[PDB]
Amino acid sequence: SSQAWQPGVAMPNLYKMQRMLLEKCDLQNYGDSATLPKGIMMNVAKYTQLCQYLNTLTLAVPYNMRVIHFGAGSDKGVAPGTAVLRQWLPTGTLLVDSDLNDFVSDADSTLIGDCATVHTANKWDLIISDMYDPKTKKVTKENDSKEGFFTYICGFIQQKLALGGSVAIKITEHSWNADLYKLMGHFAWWTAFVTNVNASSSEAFLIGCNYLGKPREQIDGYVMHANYIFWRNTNPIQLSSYSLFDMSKFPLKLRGTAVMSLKEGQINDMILSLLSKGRLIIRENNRVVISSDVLVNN
Amino acid sequence: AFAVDAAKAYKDYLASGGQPITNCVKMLCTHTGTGQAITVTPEANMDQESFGGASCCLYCRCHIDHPNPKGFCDLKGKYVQIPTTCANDPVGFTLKNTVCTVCGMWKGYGCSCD
Ligand SMILES: Nc1ncnc2c1ncn2[C@@H]1O[C@H](CSCC[C@H](N)C(=O)O)[C@@H](O)[C@H]1O
Ligand SMILES: [Zn+2]
Ligand SMILES: [Zn+2]
Repeated sequence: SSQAWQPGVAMPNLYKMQRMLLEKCDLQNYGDSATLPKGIMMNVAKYTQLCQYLNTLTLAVPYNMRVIHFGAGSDKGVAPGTAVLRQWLPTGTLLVDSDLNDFVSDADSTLIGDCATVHTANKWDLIISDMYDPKTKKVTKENDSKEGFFTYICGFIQQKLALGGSVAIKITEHSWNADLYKLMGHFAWWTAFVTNVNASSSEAFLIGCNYLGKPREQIDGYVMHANYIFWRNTNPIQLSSYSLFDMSKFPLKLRGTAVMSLKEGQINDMILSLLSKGRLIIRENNRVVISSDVLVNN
Repeated sequence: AFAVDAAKAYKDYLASGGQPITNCVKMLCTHTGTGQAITVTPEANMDQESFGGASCCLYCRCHIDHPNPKGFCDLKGKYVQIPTTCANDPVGFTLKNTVCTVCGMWKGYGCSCD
């Protein structure tokens, strides 16, 4: 009813609890479009509605944060999503970005190549990704789980994310993976979110809140993608740009959260309760250093 | 003793009637801000628009050296304000005007000292 005055729509809890089989996707809209304000690009409006929904959850925010961003270049030679992320975060925060082809940018430091040649020495408080390949969509053969750049992402999280941190990662009907749905059961809460300015497509963002380092429930990833296609096929959504006109409350609030270092045998039920409500981070606090690998035969 | 001078090949290309540079990046904001020229967050008023800094610099966009014993860019990593009746060529506006070192406004379009 009043859905057209929000920034978007999230998946309800009773659809997550069923046992369905997989089918083809077919939407009632498709070839409709929204009306944008004078002179504004489509990817500036999409990143503004995602940051307005994250302001309603329980994230941790310390003195001297650290953030990293994959898939950030474009076919024009510049970077629009990196300029919206630096307007939202507090002054003093450090930020790094990357892609497979060359481009120009506003971040503190930048690297060029395939994602499997990248290495770092320290740990991070938040991670964002928009990578995609268009040769995946074909309606003439069967629809199976995919590998490629999804195999690198599952390993980076288990080795270099701090206890207490968060993530957000993009998918579609034919671009998806079954162990990534199984790792959402190692956080305290999870969902899937759709923006009101691109609602005639099958795109969404997969989100995890406050990390614990071991399993809390068990999930089968082939059955949970088929429950997500059933929801979209029986509930249609109306297109809108109302929320881009009121910006008086946009910036993220400074909480001052505390930081400690601890060894694997000191974690008791008092500690585990503090991580679940957004009030503690665990890692070391030294300097930051990075690099990239090069092959010689020329 | 030879070196190239590209600030003046653009000025002569426009005077014969060429098309200005495109795809500079514009932002959403309240339009009740301060009015000054270069800042750490957006500050436009009722007569202005605001843009991201790297996409409006001539040396960054052509892939060449910055004119300074120690290459230093004045714009990368910040935000810049432009008057609404000149917003079809933002690269040309910044190459021609100068800032006041006392109040922070553009000379000709805001400063009221002398
Ligand atoms: N293996 C890989 N390594 C790195 N980048 C990759 C990749 N596979 C795909 N990509 C990149 O994923 C990107 C998808 S389009 C990105 C649009 C951009 N975020 C904007 O703000 O407008 C492309 O630029 C593509 O080069
Ligand atoms: Zn420059
Ligand atoms: Zn003055």
